[PDB]
Amino acid sequence: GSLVCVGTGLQLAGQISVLSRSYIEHADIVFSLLPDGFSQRWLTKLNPNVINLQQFYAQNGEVKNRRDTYEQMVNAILDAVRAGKKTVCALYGHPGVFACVSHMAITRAKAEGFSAKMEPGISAEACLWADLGIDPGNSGHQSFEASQFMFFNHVPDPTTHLLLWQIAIAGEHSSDRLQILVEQLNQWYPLDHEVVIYEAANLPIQAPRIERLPLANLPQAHLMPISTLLIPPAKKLEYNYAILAKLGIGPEDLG
Amino acid sequence: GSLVCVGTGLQLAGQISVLSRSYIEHADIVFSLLPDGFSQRWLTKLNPNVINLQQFYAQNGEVKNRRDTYEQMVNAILDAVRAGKKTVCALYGHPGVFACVSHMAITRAKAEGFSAKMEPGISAEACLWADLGIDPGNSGHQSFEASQFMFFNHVPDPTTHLLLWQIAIAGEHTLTQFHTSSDRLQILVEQLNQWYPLDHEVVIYEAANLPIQAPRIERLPLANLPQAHLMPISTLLIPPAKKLEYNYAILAKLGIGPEDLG
Amino acid sequence: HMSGLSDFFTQLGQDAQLMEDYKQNPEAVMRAHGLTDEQINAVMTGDMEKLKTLSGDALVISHGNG
Amino acid sequence: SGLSDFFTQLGQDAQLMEDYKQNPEAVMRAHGLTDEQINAVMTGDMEKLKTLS
Ligand SMILES: Nc1ncnc2c1ncn2[C@@H]1O[C@H](CSCC[C@H](N)C(=O)O)[C@@H](O)[C@H]1O
Repeated sequence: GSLVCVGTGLQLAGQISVLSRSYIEHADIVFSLLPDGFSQRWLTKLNPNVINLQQFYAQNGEVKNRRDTYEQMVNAILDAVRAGKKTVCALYGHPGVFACVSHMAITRAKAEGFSAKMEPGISAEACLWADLGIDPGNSGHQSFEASQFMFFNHVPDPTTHLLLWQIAIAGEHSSDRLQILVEQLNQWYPLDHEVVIYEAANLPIQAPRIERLPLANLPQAHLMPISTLLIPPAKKLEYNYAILAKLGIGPEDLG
Repeated sequence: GSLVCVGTGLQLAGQISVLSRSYIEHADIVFSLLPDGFSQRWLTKLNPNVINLQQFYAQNGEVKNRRDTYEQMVNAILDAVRAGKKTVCALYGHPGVFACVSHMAITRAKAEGFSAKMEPGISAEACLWADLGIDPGNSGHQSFEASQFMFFNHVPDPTTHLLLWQIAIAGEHTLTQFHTSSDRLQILVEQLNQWYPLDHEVVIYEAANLPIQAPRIERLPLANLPQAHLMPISTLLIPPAKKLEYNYAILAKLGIGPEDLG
Repeated sequence: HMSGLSDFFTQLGQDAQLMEDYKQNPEAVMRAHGLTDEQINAVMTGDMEKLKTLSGDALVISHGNG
Repeated sequence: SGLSDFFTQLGQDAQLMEDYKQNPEAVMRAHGLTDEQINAVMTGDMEKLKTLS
């Protein structure tokens, strides 16, 4: 058997790649880790042989560790592959982005000598660029998981568009934690620096959340799991006179 | 008149979104910028009324500032919109990732009171994560245009993944050529060597454009970059050079210590 | 043949069933879609430039000067 | 299904999207959404939607 992990993108039905959809259609068995019921209903109609891995999560208010549950999910996927089934895993967004189970399953499938691959899909970040009309290449781009940004030393380049993901759980090992994030960011960004809270739309009738507000107000904003923080540049680009010199040119030579 | 900008991804046929494909099919006219002739054919069978934006690039020998090329592309798109055509601009990859033509056209259409929007697509970066087995969400990641990295003051975080786009024209200041030189690349190496050792392993990545093609994943020491064979389509991945460092200041505020990081 | 090549690559790019069949038996699948000997050789050697010849035939859309 | 089927069609079909954006209420009713559902969409109340189908 074999394994292919695909993503659905963010938008229902419409944002999945043509090939990725085809993979689901023609699969012997599909393991789904989809967020909502519209997504689930849609998948079931592509292929009736669907196993919802969400079932492996805690049920009836039982206690269950993430790492144990991921292991069960992965083991369930691999069992299908071992049995000889053309197995497809359908994840949300891009299947290798904020997704340990895909990576783990593919890793384990390879190690056991099975064919296994990841198909790219449209991530929340891809949606952000389109919705806000921003090119990451315009002044550069940096993305961090918000908690990682707080726990470890990651000095941003303030000429870039800075993205902080999973802002809703920033600093979890609350307005208190977000206030700490504000003070951190205030090293490089003024408190009245306009930032944007972004949430990609998941339904075609649904507008994306694009809330502009001063940095200082972030602690008092309502956040969801999908919320992301965009921090636009605080400084214009400035010439690297040293490197230009080495190149034997000046700012005037830039076409 | 209206404008929708869509991407087609990197792979032939299969990497376009279902909705994006629909947009192309229903369009009055499509302006395209695609990787190759197979893609062009595929597009034409989707919608035969295609204007190839390739034509606006400098022809053999001609000296042309790409600012002009992009300006003429945008203008061509807007002429369709202004004439009352339901216009689709179909760009390879993601129409708004290291691509100005779409953002420009949308901005202009809006300014003139037309309906305009961009649909996200699969970028070379999305492909890179998949092919290399990296989760960029958890690890973090950074992107810069190589030339912009050289000409302007950018400071990378050497603890997280660093992508340099358009490495094949790194340092080409005129915007009239479509390749750089070993000596330009050498200067980039020297610049990078502030943070990255000369023997640091880097990766020249090229996503496959055809389904029978393997991606290029060439691992080499950074010092060797100036001798490498680069394509316009090449991207440079520079993995972390330094190990993560504790944000003691912020940890203390959260009331936790390095020991608690789990 | 030139058209047939293009049509094969197009189907292969979009069709998961054909894709999985291809990966199992590349040559056999290619022959069953009417590809010639030298088309198949070019695929197997990974000679992309030959393929473009057999079908019969600048990608920067950004700058960094500001 | 209904709401699901509609949302599925809308999200995949550019022509339906076109029709939708010109007259959302009419297109939604044409596809058998209820006054409550239609209202949830036009108000942007994603929560109430979840609790409808
Ligand atoms: N197949 C591919 N593999 C790797 N990088 C690629 C690529 N195609 C484009 N790129 C990157 O993109 C640059 C061209 S700019 C076009 C970007 C395109 N819209 C996208 O979303 O990918 C190249 O110089 C390279 O840095």
